[PDB]
Amino acid sequence: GPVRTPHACDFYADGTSEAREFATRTGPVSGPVLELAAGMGRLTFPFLDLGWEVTALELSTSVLAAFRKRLAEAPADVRDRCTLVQGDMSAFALDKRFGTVVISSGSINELDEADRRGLYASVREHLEPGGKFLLSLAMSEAAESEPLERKQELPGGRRYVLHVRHLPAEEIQEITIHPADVCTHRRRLLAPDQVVRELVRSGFDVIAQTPFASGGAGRKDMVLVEAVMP
Amino acid sequence: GPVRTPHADVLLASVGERGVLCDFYDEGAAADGTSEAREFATRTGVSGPVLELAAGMGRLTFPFLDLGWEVTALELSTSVLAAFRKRLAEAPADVRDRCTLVQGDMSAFALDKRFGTVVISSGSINELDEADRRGLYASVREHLEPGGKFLLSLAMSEAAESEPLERKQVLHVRHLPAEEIQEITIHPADETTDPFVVCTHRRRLLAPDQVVRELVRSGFDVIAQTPFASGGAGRKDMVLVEAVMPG
Ligand SMILES: Nc1ncnc2c1ncn2[C@@H]1O[C@H](C[C@@H](N)CC[C@H](N)C(=O)O)[C@@H](O)[C@H]1O
Ligand SMILES: Nc1ncnc2c1ncn2[C@@H]1O[C@H](C[C@@H](N)CC[C@H](N)C(=O)O)[C@@H](O)[C@H]1O
Repeated sequence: GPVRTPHACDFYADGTSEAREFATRTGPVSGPVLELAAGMGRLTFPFLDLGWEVTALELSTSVLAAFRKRLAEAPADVRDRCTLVQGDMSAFALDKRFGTVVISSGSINELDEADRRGLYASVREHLEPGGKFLLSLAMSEAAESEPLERKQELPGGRRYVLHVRHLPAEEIQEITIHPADVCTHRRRLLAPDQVVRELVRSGFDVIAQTPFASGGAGRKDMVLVEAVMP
Repeated sequence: GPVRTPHADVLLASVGERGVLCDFYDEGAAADGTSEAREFATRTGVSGPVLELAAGMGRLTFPFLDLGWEVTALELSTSVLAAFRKRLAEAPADVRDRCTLVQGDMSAFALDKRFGTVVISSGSINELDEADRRGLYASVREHLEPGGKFLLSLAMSEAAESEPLERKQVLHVRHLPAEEIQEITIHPADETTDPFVVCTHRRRLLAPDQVVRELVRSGFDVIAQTPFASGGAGRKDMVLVEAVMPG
């Protein structure tokens, strides 16, 4: 069913800039790239334009058909560089390994906690040694802000100072679309720091976290996370 | 080892050698909830047996027992149950006999008994990840009698207390708090002391409204949510949630 918000029928771009941010933090890419939950190629087409060879993994049959149709419209050199694969980013086996594994924010926020461990484990099995796992992650106002530290003085007779902070971990992005004269959606919104803690917990060293602007200009509303297997 | 907080980092540099970094839940030279217990009592008003989940060493249980309540207290840790059993042995035989102690996992438990009231505290539900909480909710449903209540206390952070900020554009967007990490750093008000022990800890801190969404999704009707102060006065730092099975 639909979500009845406080101000309420449910609600259900260009990846050139986001794609380039990925290309900056990989450097030179010897070998094919695995993109997880590729959708209809919002990022995959920009990746192919960088000359990459991409294996694009997507769960939906319907979304795959849209992707395949788009590929048929592309020049032969583009299409020839894209291998489409039906699969589940939280649990896949292609038997092959890759120098680079890529996932966008819209995709990782699709997975709950247990499914994310599925994802992390699967990526470990598909990275060649010295391989790079790259993630973009949306960063909310709360996730970017320094947490407000609270102080309290407390006795017993021995006096103590208690400091408390609250670190962002997960929010819900709630939407209400409106004819200005009733559409609705709640989605998960992980703090990049949360995903990074999860990455470390699951085996990775996180070597860089670079904020960037998704649309290539203005406020930096995303983070590129580079993770590697030690 | 322990969580090395930003404030801990700078203290330990500034203290040189007197300084030791510890987690709050270990070597601890550093419990009363008669007021939280009263919030529960105030929102029950009782027919029969009460199930208390993750009862710990009875910080709420003993207060409940003092009200005439028959309490089943469920706890996972055997050492904690041992310490509960000791306290319960030093208690008047009227208190001692209205208390049943059971070892169990509040995420997947099963008793040969149903209850008019089931209670859990914030400290406790935040013990559980998302999957385990679903296990909790399902298990609780199975232990409620017709018309029985599930009562939860939930700590409420500043971000959880605020009305989420909107950005009108018409497009209404809100970011609702779901889960935070509560991070503490505790040290003596002095600086000498010796040893200078800095105590840190990180725990899960769910938004009361997130738990409410989760309860509703699990098949409960949430029929009230009441903010209250855990120290009977000051900022209301806690919410009392009441849930029932729709009949
Ligand atoms: N478990 C899963 N495995 C693989 N793909 C998934 C899974 N769950 C959801 N998806 C897909 O993840 C995608 C998420 C979308 N936001 C599209 C992302 C796409 N990279 C884009 O930029 O538009 C959808 O295309 C879903 O069909
Ligand atoms: N899965 C579980 N089932 C039952 N008890 C648990 C579980 N996980 C943790 N605990 C206990 O939950 C308690 C949490 C504590 N904050 C104590 C709660 C107690 N009501 C008090 O106010 O002191 C500890 O006693 C843990 O041993």
